[PDB]
Amino acid sequence: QTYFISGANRGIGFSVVQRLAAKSGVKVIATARDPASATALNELAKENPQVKVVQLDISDEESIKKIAKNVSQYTDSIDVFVSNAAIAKSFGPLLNTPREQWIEHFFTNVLGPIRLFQELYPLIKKGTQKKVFFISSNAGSLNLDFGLDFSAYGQSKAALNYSTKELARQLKPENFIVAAVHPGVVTKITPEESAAALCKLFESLNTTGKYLSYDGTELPW
Amino acid sequence: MEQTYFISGANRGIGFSVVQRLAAKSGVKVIATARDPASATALNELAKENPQVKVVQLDISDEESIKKIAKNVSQYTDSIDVFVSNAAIAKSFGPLLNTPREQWIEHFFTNVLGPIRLFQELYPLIKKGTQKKVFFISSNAGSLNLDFGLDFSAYGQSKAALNYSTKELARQLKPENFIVAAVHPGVVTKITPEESAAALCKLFESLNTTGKYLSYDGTELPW
Ligand SMILES: NC(=O)c1ccc[n+]([C@@H]2O[C@H](COP(=O)([O-])OP(=O)(O)OC[C@H]3O[C@@H](n4cnc5c(N)ncnc54)[C@H](OP(=O)(O)O)[C@@H]3O)[C@@H](O)[C@H]2O)c1
Ligand SMILES: NC(=O)c1ccc[n+]([C@@H]2O[C@H](COP(=O)([O-])OP(=O)(O)OC[C@H]3O[C@@H](n4cnc5c(N)ncnc54)[C@H](OP(=O)(O)O)[C@@H]3O)[C@@H](O)[C@H]2O)c1
Repeated sequence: QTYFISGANRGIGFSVVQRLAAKSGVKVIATARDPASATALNELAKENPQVKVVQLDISDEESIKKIAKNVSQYTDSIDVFVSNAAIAKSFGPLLNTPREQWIEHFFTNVLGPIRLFQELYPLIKKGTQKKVFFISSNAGSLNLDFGLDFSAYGQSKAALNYSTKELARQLKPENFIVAAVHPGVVTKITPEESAAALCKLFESLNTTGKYLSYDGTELPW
Repeated sequence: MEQTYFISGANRGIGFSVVQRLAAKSGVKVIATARDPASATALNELAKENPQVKVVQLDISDEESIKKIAKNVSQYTDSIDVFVSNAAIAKSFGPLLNTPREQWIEHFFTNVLGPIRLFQELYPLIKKGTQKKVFFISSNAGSLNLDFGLDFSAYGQSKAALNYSTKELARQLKPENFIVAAVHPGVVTKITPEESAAALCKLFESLNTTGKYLSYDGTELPW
């Protein structure tokens, strides 16, 4: 089984790769914007050479345009795709959210993952599990009220949630498993706990179209 | 008792029919926008016969047009009672894998950021008026909880994104006694733009509560 994780240099992403590397016969394609500076990740892959460290900046169309070749070097197929790399920089009122915050969350948090998936679909198609995971947020629900505004961040997660739902429909007749997943907040949980829950969720999940919290319970779109 | 309405995209479709419906009411000034007024024949003829109809250039895809809308609307009115973000595109349907980069971008810029920026620019005029009504023309296709079997690609994504932000805005501006709504105007079983316009103008006048996702008939849609 070949897993792919965007944004593995730190946070939940690093914690997922670290758990995958422990598991028998898991090859992990793990990305960073700057793999040369990804001290902890590189260290992981030297210690566990089944972990391959590829360059990806999801905000950069020219970086996304190489991801298939870069991943093609290490695998003929992806079993489980995880769009984890994402930003979360702007919150609060719309009147107080400038143009740039909106644009950046769009390109990085919505277009990024759609292009990433578009590029890597041929490699996912050739694989066995045909599992596609977009790491969303519960803040992306149209039907949850946190007593908070999420500005471009929330909008971005809602937009990707919309397209995830659509993708789940479109790829059902190819036995694909597409899910949006809230990894928790890191009541706060450790990267290690988030990772553990997600790895369990990645192997267990058998139906497509779901919007799941890390614990495996459903969220309202 | 004089009310100013603002409609983005009034040169054709639902936009024109709304301006036309409004022009018939007495004590209603209408700020009607067109990307290219020079060639807005029907809308210019409406304004020529109806001096209460003011035509103004707006491209919601163009930050340079948005920077100008406040000062330019301000030549024609001191306030906006009812804001209607009607101008949109619908140029992307079908599967995610067949939707090229450019259709995602264009739908974001025109259908999400355009209206946000337009509202930002026009908020102070709307703060200054009586009705404080803020309508975003959405689609039932933007619902995260309706299934029509069809793919709406970047169009639907753009309507969901604006929906999410519309709902947050209804929260933010409840303390300033704003009425904020996303409205599905119908599919134009089809209705005509004139029926859509008659039902929308009824809704604009009657809606007395914020934070709704509505169809043209005043029934609620799930987010
Ligand atoms: N934070 C939460 O608790 C929470 C809650 C709900 C959902 N989520 C989702 O879970 C994901 C993982 O969160 P995290 O907490 O691990 O985030 P993080 O550590 O704060 O940073 C996000 C990760 O993505 C990478 N990244 C950022 N921009 C990138 C770009 N343009 N191209 C490629 N990679 C980029 C980052 O690398 P750099 O180090 O280079 O920035 C980092 O690995 C989030 O991105 C978010 O959407 C998180
Ligand atoms: N038609 C339907 O069945 C339907 C269904 C659901 C929702 N809606 C929504 O209802 C609203 C009205 O649509 P419609 O049916 O009247 O369709 P339409 O004919 O496409 O309406 C477009 C209007 O918006 C203007 N516009 C387009 N792009 C613009 C831009 N970049 N800047 C400024 N103005 C621009 C158009 O002007 P130009 O002449 O310059 O293009 C035109 O006046 C739209 O927001 C649409 O999304 C319509």
